[PDB]
Amino acid sequence: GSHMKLQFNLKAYFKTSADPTPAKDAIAALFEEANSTLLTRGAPEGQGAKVTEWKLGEDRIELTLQSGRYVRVHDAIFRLRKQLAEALGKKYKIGIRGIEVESFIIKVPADHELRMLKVPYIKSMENIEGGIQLELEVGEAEMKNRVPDRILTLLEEKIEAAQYGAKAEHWNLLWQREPMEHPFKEDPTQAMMKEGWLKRGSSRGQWIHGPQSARIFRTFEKIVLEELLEPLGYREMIFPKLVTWEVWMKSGHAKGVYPEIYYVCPPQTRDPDYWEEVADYYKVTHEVPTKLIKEKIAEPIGGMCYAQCPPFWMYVAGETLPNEEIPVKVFDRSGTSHRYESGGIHGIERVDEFHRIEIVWIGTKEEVLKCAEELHDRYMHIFNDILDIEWRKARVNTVGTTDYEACLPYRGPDGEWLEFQNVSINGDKYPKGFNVKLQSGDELWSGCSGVGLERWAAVFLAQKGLDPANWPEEFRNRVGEMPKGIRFL
Amino acid sequence: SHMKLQFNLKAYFKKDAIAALFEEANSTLLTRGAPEGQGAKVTEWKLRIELTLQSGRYVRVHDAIFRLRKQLAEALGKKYKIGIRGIEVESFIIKVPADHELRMLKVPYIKSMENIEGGIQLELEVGEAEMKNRVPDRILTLLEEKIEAAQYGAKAEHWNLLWQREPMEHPFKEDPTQAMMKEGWLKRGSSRGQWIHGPQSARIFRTFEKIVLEELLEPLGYREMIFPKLVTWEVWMKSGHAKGVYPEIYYVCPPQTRDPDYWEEVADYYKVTHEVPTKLIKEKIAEPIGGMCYAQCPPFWMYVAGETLPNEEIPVKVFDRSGTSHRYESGGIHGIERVDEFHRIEIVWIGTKEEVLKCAEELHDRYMHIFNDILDIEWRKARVNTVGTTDYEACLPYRGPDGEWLEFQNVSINGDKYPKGFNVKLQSGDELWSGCSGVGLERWAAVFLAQKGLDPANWPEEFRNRVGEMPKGIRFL
Ligand SMILES: Nc1ncnc2c1ncn2[C@@H]1O[C@H](COP(=O)(O)OP(=O)(O)OP(=O)(O)O)[C@@H](O)[C@H]1O
Ligand SMILES: Nc1ncnc2c1ncn2[C@@H]1O[C@H](COP(=O)(O)OP(=O)(O)OP(=O)(O)O)[C@@H](O)[C@H]1O
Ligand SMILES: [Cl-]
Ligand SMILES: [Cl-]
Ligand SMILES: [Mg+2]
Ligand SMILES: [Mg+2]
Ligand SMILES: [Zn+2]
Ligand SMILES: [Zn+2]
Repeated sequence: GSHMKLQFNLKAYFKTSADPTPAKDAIAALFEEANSTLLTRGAPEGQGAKVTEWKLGEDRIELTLQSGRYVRVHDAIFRLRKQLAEALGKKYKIGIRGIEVESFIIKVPADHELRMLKVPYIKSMENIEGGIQLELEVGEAEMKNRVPDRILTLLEEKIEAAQYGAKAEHWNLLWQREPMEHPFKEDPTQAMMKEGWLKRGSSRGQWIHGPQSARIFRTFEKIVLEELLEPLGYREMIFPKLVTWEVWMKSGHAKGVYPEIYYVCPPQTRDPDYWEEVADYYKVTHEVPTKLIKEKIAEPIGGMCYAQCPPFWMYVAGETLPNEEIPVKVFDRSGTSHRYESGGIHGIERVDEFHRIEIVWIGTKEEVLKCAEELHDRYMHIFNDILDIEWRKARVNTVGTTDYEACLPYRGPDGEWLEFQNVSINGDKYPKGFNVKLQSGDELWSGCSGVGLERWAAVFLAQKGLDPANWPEEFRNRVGEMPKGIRFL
Repeated sequence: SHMKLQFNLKAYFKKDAIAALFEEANSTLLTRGAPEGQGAKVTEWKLRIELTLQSGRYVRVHDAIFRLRKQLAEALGKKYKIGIRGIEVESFIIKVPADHELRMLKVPYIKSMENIEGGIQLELEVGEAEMKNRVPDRILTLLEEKIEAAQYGAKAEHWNLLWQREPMEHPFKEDPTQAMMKEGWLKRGSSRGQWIHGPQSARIFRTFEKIVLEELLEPLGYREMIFPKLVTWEVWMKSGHAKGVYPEIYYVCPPQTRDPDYWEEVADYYKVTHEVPTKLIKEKIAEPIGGMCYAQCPPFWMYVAGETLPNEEIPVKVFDRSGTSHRYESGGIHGIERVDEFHRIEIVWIGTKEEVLKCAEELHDRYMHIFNDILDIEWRKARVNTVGTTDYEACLPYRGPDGEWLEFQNVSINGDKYPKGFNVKLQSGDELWSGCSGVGLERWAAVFLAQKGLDPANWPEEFRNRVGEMPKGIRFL
């Protein structure tokens, strides 16, 4: 780690209506008092902002302002603006207009070099002793909007990622089941195809489930409702599946979800005449003109459901919950989630279109941890007593994700286990993101948990096979009489 | 005006024996197929052996050049040691009769289009491979369909009443969507025509679903499946939706790559400005691969595509209720009666013509029982030979005495459309037909709640028993 000081350097001048040369005695007096009083507020001892030099023009008052991480220059300059206005407006009869930036320099500690990228408002970048120096192309509007703080946070993220969070996974085992005998060793996806349970859909990593596979999905759903959601007092809601930029901005997904989303674009207009060229092209060529269509669709409005819970938060956005209403415990099972997974075909263990029950809870810190614990107890009961599967759980501070993993015997003794279930304590992230308050003024937390039916199927069928005679009695009772598939010649 | 359909072509293949060949061709060879001597004929002869042929409707000019491809290969093959490589076109012009001055259109393989005296003249950019693939045939057909539209084609949808329930007293008069918003049943989602359903509204949705399952799907022996929701061009081409569904689709584009370096510029832009760069994102996404679920049943048909069903397997009777349908609706602001994202149970059956018709009647019987006995709504049905759609309509009191009724349910007989489009055959060789019927939960809710209100005390006994105790919503300060 580099110990170099985080430092902000600002060279700027204030716009004046006329030339305030005579008011020099008052101007110099306020700057010295600012350095000992005003610019010190909100900073630890001797870490306040400093005006290092000052000079005058015939319509401008310039300064060089310096700061560390506290009372930053883009914050301190507006403090000096409001003081200089009141001190010179009443007696000296002179008005201060806008702020003009001449140079904005941030110095940030870093161990390694960074490849410079196209980032808005960053003029140039250069390596210096102990870190990185940024030159900013920023005016007063951008300073008021706190652009420098966002640029700093971005560079700090890039610095951390280049050195620290490089390990693919850091993994912490919490609980593991006693190993079981595994007499079934087929890839469940291949067995399901051979025995007429399902077929590949037209789209990438997409499946069509025949009656046999659908029955399995429905039984897992029934188990989650009856063994978890009902006894724990969860209430069904319907969350939207088309997710807008607004939602992902508030959830934080707009910070990097881009490589994995299926994007959605509305038509630019519903006017048939606008689309006639597309229809005509297809009727003549028997080909869909995708290049033309891309020109005729609007810019993306967002994408298809990715994490499932974010669009729910528009229901509580901007609202205050009464203390009587928490914990809010809800779930949704109203449709499909879409993710652009890695290249290479997979089985149902890794699809581009999946079906998940998303479980969401909101309350105080303690109510959220308690709710998480309730969920873990119910999941353990399900996996041990009903599905009777071999499994473990691992934790990827109480904020974070607990992952459930299970072995797939077709992958061999040294095969990688499959993540099939998770429980996430999200802290204040979502309440803060969507501006959801609690009546008592206590901090609101939330958690979520997603049951991916494909992953449960991949695990259960990999371990138990497709023959009901060899399934746990408790699972068999819930399935009922298996339906027949559609037989082909 | 009234012109005669005319084909005109100038091309070459890349002296005494060839001279008598074209005198015979205009009287013997290029005459067969024409009823009253309308066959193809050459007017300009040039020796690269250039031709200029003319034709009407029958014995078309593009077919005429391959007849001479046969004759010149025989009359010069062993005779003068000549072997033709191919044909290249210098000119192709079609003159089509038309009523009115027809709008300017961009169409593939059409170089230029213009209005003339009798109708429309149009030049083509076609080679030999293009006229082998019948491009001029498809261009002609398209333009004729537009000419008939400019002469007759007007905006109309058929209607013929079959059954209407006797008028009922309608004590509840609120727009159910407004009442629902007022009483905390639901809220608008971020997206256009999109709703988030609170526990009270979700309960209603799940009650209708329960009724359909228990009163209709189970007794009739329907088996649940899961149909894909992301629909590709392949599916819509086979289903016929690729002919004109474009104005209503929510298009889906994958990223051009998963490479995070490729997306860094987008993420960095957002982190600094707090504005997602939608213009840049559009350049970085691929061309659309299709769109979100529109009719719901088309993606199922990939399950049976190319297959032959044993006669023991029919009728095939399946349903799906695994997700959302998306549609870009016209007008502006609507309630839940007309949304861009809805939830439907799609019911599909496949069998012989007779079984498909039988299955439809079975469904009509169950819907009638549901709407009369359980929901107790005021409703009607109307037909829109055996192939077609039966629409169920219901009055919404808030719309007034003269209010237009709401379509809330349909049963469609699709004929052989889907088996043909997806190449599904029966073992016995008898024609497969199919039908489908979609239960829209939003629509059922708009009808039921506009007629019965939001207070469970005013709901029919049969509905209240299936609902159970209504959940409370989430209350805000
Ligand atoms: N591609 C997928 N196919 C099927 N189910 C999925 C997929 N991605 C996620 N899920 C389901 O959603 C749940 C929550 O999503 P999450 O983002 O935690 O998955 P993940 O951590 O990316 O798992 P993995 O890394 O194994 O894909 C998962 O536990 C899983 O059940
Ligand atoms: N905008 C909408 N909002 C809510 N529900 C809708 C909407 N559009 C359609 N539905 C539901 O879907 C059902 C069928 O719709 P439609 O008549 O368009 O047939 P389709 O099969 O979806 O389309 P197509 O006939 O092109 O195959 C309707 O009866 C209604 O229940
Ligand atoms: Cl999402
Ligand atoms: Cl569809
Ligand atoms: Mg994933
Ligand atoms: Mg996880
Ligand atoms: Zn979540
Ligand atoms: Zn349909």
